[PDB]
Amino acid sequence: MIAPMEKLVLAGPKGRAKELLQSLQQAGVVHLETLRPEALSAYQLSPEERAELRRWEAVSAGAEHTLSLLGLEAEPARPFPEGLEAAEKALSPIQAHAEGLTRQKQELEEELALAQAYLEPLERLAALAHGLDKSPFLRVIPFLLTEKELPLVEEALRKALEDRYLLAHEAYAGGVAALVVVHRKEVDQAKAALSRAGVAELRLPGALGELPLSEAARRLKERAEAAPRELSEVRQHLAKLARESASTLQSLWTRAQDEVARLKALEELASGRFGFALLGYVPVKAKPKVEEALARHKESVVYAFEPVDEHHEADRIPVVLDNPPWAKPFELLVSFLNTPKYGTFDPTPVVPVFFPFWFGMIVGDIGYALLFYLVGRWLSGYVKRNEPLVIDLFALKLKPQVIGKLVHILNWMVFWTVVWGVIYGEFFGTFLEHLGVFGTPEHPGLIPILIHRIDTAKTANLLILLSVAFGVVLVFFGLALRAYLGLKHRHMAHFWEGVGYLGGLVGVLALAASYLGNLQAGWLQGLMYLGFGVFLLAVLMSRIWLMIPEIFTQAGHILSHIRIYAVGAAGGILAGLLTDVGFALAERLGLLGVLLGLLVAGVLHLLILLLTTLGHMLQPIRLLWVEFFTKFGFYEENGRPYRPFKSVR
Amino acid sequence: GGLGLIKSLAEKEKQLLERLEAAKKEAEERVKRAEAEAKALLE
Repeated sequence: MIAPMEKLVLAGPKGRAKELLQSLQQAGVVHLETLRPEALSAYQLSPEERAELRRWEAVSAGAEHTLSLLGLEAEPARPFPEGLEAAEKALSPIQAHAEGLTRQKQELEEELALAQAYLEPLERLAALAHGLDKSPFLRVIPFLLTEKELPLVEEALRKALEDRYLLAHEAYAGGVAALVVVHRKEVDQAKAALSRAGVAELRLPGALGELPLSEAARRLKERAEAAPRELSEVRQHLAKLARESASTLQSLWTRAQDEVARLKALEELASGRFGFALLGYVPVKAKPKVEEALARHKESVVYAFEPVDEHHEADRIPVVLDNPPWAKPFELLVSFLNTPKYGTFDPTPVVPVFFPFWFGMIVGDIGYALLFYLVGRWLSGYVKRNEPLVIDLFALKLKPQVIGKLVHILNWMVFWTVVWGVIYGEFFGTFLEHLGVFGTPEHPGLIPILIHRIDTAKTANLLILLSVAFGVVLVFFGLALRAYLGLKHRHMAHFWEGVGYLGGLVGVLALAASYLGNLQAGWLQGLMYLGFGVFLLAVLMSRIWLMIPEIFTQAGHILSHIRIYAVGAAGGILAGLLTDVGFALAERLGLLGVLLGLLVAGVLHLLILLLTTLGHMLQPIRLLWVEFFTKFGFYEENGRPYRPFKSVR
Repeated sequence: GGLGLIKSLAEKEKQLLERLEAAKKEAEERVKRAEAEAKALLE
């Protein structure tokens, strides 16, 4: 249900307002409100307070960056209550050590990569260059190049001197080390011509392509020998530093998040010229703890605890769910929808009443309900492990309270699922083929089942009538709720619209059942006449040209409930056909490969379940959200959210 | 209620501003009287 969401107004001096801001941040049960306009100041606190807030925000940002560099995740925990400068001095040692480690390990890894990129080929080039390394008559253009286009480079070598220009590829032929040595200027022209034919002198980065090749090879060999143990020790030091400092970093980050939230909340105040006043919204069910915190203040200051505004424009007033403990898990599904109009009825209990019953009538496979209960047992074991439900495949880490609400909703739906599967007479699909635990007139093995589920000529008319009747009762409840909301909000347009929708729906249903159904339209002639007259009368009471299209849309929304019976019968017929074909090709074809054929049939049925049962469960909820929400509106400004101070801890 | 509290804090600001301006005016008057008495003493 919609909560009261009582409004609270507080006032006093400035330092007491800062202490009460710390209190109402610790007692974060009231969403904020500006209320700046009438005879108030802006409460721009201080540029010194702004600088301290910038220091705390920089501390929190550096803590998040250091947690990211540490690889750990930022978890809210118990705060570290200390000064800002002391927390900065504590963090900056750890942040400096982490920055030095993250620079050094990345540099060692990049140095190992660049050393292994040209380790053996530069060694072979320095082995082949044993006569003119820095001899003052010849340069050295070495090219770790491609395959035997050495004649194409020998064309440029013959363009250079032929009795000079030692130019060959020695070994390590992945990059064939075509070193060339002729002269200074003639070798410059020869290297230009070889690059025109396709060649490149090995100009590597750092010092390996910036020093003499013997010293470059010695330094690269030293780096390749040292970088593995250095990277291992740096990873060990980083892991030990994370395991020894992440707790203090997370406590400091939680305290910094709390202080920065208090700093951001101090900006949204409204001063009174060495006085301060503010407005907020807290629940009337939470009024006791809020009043205890107000008495816990230094003054028990003046808290005008009025209620919210009435159904005429309660839009800045926040919204919150008022459901039972059994109805508490339906709030998670209603969280897919927006917040209410603060006077709009939350149908989330009727959602847990109807979508569980519709999902039970849809899902009537005992094997599927057994798989649901087994998955509930597995999720209950994971919730006994008490971790956040983290599916990196789904990339979703979820709260275990959400998992518990899902398990409770799964149990409350599986009750009706097993109930309607017994009503369908379906055990793991169709086990009545072999052992007739239900009773049919064709194959009586035990007592009868309510639904035949293979025979439908007696079942089609009754299933269609029940699926029509459930949607008609839901449409009547939605129109009555719309008229009641128009009456309670004094919105006579909405009340007359709901009344005309109900009258036109009654007249249209009477006319359809009279003309298209059976005979004897005498009791329904005046019914259809009065329904059309009431629809035209409330249309004149509206005069907004809300035409027959809206009535036909409501009629189609009521008629859409037969798709649930269609989908349930389709899933039952598909599971029965799969199990029957599997049992036929397993036992009726052989009676000895029954285990392998039953395994193949169960695998195909599980694949069909994973393909279709999610949509079968969703389309009842989809039709419920399409019908019950829109019949009550549920798209009117979405109200306001209950957004108090967090104090996440 | 709270709007009355806001207007009460504003009217308290107005009364304190009136009190501070009157204190400044009476202080200027007392300083002028002290200057006249010192001029009489010097004469």
